[PDB]
Amino acid sequence: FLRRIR
Amino acid sequence: SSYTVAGRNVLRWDLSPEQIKTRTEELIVQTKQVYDAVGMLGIEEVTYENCLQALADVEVKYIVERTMLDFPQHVSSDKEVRAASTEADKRLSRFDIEMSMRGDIFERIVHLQETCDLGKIKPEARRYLEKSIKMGKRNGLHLPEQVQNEIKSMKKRMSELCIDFNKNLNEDDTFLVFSKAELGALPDDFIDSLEKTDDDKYKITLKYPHYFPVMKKCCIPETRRRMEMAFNTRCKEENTIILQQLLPLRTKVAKLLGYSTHADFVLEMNTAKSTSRVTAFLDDLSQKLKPLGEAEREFILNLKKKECKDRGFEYDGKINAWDLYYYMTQTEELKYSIDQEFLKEYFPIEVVTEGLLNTYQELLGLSFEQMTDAHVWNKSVTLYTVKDKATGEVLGQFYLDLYPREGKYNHAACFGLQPGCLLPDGSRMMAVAALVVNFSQPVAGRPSLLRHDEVRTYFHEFGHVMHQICAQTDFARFSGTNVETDFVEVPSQMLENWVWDVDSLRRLSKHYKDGSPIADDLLEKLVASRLVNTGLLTLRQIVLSKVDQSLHTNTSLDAASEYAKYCSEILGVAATPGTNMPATFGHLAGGYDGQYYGYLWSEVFSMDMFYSCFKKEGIMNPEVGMKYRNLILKPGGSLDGMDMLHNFLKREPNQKAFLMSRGLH
Ligand SMILES: [Cl-]
Ligand code: NA
Ligand code: NA
Ligand SMILES: [Zn+2]
Ligand SMILES: [Zn+2]
Repeated sequence: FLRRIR
Repeated sequence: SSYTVAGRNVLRWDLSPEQIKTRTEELIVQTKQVYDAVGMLGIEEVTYENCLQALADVEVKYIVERTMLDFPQHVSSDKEVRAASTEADKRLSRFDIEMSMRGDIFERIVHLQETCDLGKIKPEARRYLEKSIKMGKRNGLHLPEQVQNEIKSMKKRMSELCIDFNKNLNEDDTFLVFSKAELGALPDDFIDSLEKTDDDKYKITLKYPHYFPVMKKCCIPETRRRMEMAFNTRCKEENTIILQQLLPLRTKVAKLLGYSTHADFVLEMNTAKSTSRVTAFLDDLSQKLKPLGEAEREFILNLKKKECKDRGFEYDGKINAWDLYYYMTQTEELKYSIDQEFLKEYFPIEVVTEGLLNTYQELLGLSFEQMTDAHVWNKSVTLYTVKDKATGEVLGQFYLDLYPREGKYNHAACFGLQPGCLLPDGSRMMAVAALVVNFSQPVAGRPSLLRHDEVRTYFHEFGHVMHQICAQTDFARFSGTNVETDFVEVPSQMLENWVWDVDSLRRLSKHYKDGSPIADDLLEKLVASRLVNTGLLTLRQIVLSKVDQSLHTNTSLDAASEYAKYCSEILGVAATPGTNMPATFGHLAGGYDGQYYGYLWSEVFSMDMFYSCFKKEGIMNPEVGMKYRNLILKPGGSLDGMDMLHNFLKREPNQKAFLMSRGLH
């Protein structure tokens, strides 16, 4: 799945 | 029907642990029946219908049924459901490896591409064949038997290591206890929401809605220090062991396949193409940001020295890891007059959702409708239907899962649940997506109020949702967001630009109490504050990008030491001794391995499109909006990312807009 920047 | 919605969402969210396990075995048996039938075909008997079509049909059937099994581990409030879902993911991931390495299948798709007349099949079908053969060679199916077996057993081990790595972080329940005095400067609406202990203290977890406010606003340095140590030691023991196995395994597999490093292996499937291109990109950007980082670190040190003198604290003369966000927050308030806790009063979650939906309606020609009595996995989840405004075609549905809870995925993510691809009967499957974030809950008798950074996160993830919804392809493997990894962040970061426009912000805001708008002067300051802390914020992302490249380039490297190296050399903020940030770096196990640079890489493309097209001709122009939907979102993964960019820009992209938006060049 797609994640946001950490 | 393409113009209806009933029966087109086949997802069920009421599965028991036993049903998840039973469905997993049934899915494996039935799916393997298709692959066995194709494999039994004589090599001279294969055709488009009995081979390509048969495999395409099972891929869409499998991926949809797989979703109902492997998604609940991220959202279900029942820990037994989450555990059964994780076990199904482990089992189905091993099954995926088995089927992907069938030589009989690879031999027959190769023979199909060589004998069939490619000119008489659709271009996406030709892409299906060439990508399928490429994936086979990337699985070593052109290599001897025993190296295929070695690759298979190593890939199976790696799939379980990655799943365990993220499972450990998802189920971690670390918490700390602080007194009221130890939580100084934190507002009452935050403190009055924490659980109390037997000594009238407060329990604080490591979730984002707890960790971030403490690190940004707590004036007690020891409190911030204890939180940073706990946050960057989550799963330190077990996830270091996983990394110590996973990283050498990735290298050994890439070597067997003919690549020098794992980074080279993954870069081949990205628009960046090569590791030397990534290095030059990060290194040149780091050099441009160097003066900004120095100036920002100098200002932060002056802030800390004054506060230590005012509050009577000891001053160590350095910016510790637990000081960065705290003084970055002060920089925003002092240099740009932005108080996030005051500004959130203008972003009640219903107003933000309404304006976010209206923005896509007006810009991309879509219609949104909330479904009542929707079948959802949690009571707080809502469901929406997306139609094409002009034709009434039902494009898809998306769920909104906005608030945190026990066992829910901690970060912010978009999940593709159904692909918008063709079905065996010729009709089109309705796309389905899920937006999963952890926004502030309603407290103190107020609605949920979003900070501007939460609004930007909301827009970021909704960009992914609309990419999944608007993409329509023939094959499921090219549907939705199945684009290059360093390209998939283009639609998400593109939408963020609409939270940095004065007129757009005026439409997204409304004071929760008196409904009044944000003052004009404050709106101008909010937009002008976009570049505050950009030097150290961007350098931190370069550190993460560099650590990711290094951990997949050099072999015998200590991940914690490599992180600490880049923290000092690039960011100028030392890593806290004893912490292991890479052991919490979930991207390394969530499909971003060797590809974390893709966020900054994508931002160059999204900035070029926003500046050169939307901002030049009005950021609400429906004609430019429709061109964006058709050329960037609608193709999904059926076209190369650079081809879609060229179709939209009518030229090659460049960094002028990206650099201009950073105050550089
Ligand atoms: Cl259907
Ligand atoms: Na205080
Ligand atoms: Na244009
Ligand atoms: Zn993203
Ligand atoms: Zn570039």
